[PDB]
Parts: sequence; C-alpha cells; structure tokens
Amino acid sequence: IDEIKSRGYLLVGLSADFPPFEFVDENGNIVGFDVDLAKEIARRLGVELKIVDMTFDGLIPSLLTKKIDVIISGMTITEERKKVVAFSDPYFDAGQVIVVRKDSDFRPKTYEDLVGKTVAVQIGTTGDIEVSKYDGIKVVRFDKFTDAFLELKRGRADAVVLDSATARAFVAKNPDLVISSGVLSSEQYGIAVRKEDTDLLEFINSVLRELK
Ligand SMILES: NC(=[NH2+])NCCC[C@H](N)C(=O)O
Repeated sequence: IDEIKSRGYLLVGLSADFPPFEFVDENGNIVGFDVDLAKEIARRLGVELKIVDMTFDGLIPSLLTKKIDVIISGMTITEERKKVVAFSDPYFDAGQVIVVRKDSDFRPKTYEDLVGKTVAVQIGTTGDIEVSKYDGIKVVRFDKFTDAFLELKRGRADAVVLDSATARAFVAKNPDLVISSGVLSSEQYGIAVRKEDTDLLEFINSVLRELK
C-alpha cells in the first residue's frame, strides 16, 4: 500500500494472451476484464496503472521478487499456489475444456480421450498441471496460447486444454476450431498478492466487494 502510494503506480503482472481477461487490441493496448479490475484498484489508490506483460509461468516468481505488486491474470486459486502467495476473494468461475479442429473426426469429451494424442497446453497452468496427470497424453508446452492454437490449426497437435471462457474467446475468432468437451474442472480466479501484504489484500477485497 504505502510503497505503492509513495511511488504513484501499482505494478500489475499479467499475460496478455487470455481474452476476455487480458489481450492486445488493434492499437497495441492491453485491454479487457482483468485490466478494468486493475484500473479500478489503481483508481481507488489514487495511483496510476502500469501493466507489466510477461509469460504466465513468470508471474509468481516476478511477484515473489517484488517486480510486481499483484497478479491480475486469470489466475486460478490453487492450494499449491496458496502455499507461496495469497489470493483475493474469488472473482470469476471457469474450468478446463478441450478445443479441437472442427475438420477432424476427433471429439474428445474426457481427459482419457486424450491418451495417445498430442495436446497443447500453456506451461504452468491448471490445464498443463492436469493433462500432465494422465499417462499417454503427449503434452507439448507453450509460453503463449497464441502459439498453442497456431499449432492446433496447423495439425501438429490434436487439441488444446485451457479455461472455458478463453476457449470460447479463441473459438469465436477461429471458425475452424470447436470446443468438443464439456467443462472438466471447477476453478475460481483470484488476485495474487504477497503473503506479507495483508493491508493490500484487504484493500483488494474491499474494492472487489464494492464492484459487485
Ligand atoms: N495467460 C493467462 N492469463 N492464463 C490463465 C491461466 C489459466 C488458469 N486460471 C491458471 O491459473 O492456470
């Protein structure tokens, strides 16, 4: 709080490849739900918003080393992450789905249908964590969902595992892709802050409570 207020700018870490929460528009702005949340936290602090964009798997370590104040980046509240960092009250529900090529005959519905397929994930996500739990799935890991889909679209992967909302976002803009599966997990995004910064966390929950 008072390091942020001193410096006049709240540093947000995210990965701008995840509509409709964080993505790059036609003008090269990071826009969408998570950015608006950030704007409304910064606005309430009287500081300005500095968006730091980086790969997803860079967020926790960035935050643990003070390069950022918060992670607002469609980040699922996991017990495993809850061990190193602290989370806000939940701000959105989502779950893993499987996106395939609408061409293909292949319509997986469960993770077991992906066994002996090549599956594209974003390193360090809950999709990555979860497909990695089934043997036989040949998991190929990408820094960016952009390149995970590119590769599906080429033919070099049989599917992409990611959150429901973003899947819908990516599918709306690639009519050669379809979501084959229903929702395969039950996740809730939170806003990640260091465990010491409890007066920041409480502020975020006050703002979060005030928006809803
Ligand atoms: N680039 C992103 N914003 N990815 C969101 C990650 C998806 C999921 N909520 C997770 O925490 O692993």
